[PDB]
Amino acid sequence: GEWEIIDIGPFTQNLGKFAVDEENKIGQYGRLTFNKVIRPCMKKTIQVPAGYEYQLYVYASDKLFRADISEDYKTRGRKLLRFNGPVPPP
Repeated sequence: GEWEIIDIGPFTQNLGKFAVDEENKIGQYGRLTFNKVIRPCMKKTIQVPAGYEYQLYVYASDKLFRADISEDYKTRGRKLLRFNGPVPPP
C-alpha cells in the first residue's frame, strides 16, 4: 504493498538525515551535508518483514538525491536500500 504520500515534517526529515549518514558511512559519494527532504515522500507498507519502505527526495550538499529506506516495526531498525544522484527535481 500500500502506497501513501506523507508530508515533510520532523519524522520525514530524519529519514532524510538517516540516508545521508548511512551514505557517508559507505563512502561512494563525496562527504554529504544534509540539507532537507522535499515533497513528495512515498510510504509503502511492508508486510514481511513488517514495517515500511520510504522513497525520499533529499538535498545534501545542494545536490538532489533519491533515497529508499526500509524500517522494521519490530526493532525500529533502518536500512538504506538505494541512494542515487543527482536526480531531476520532481
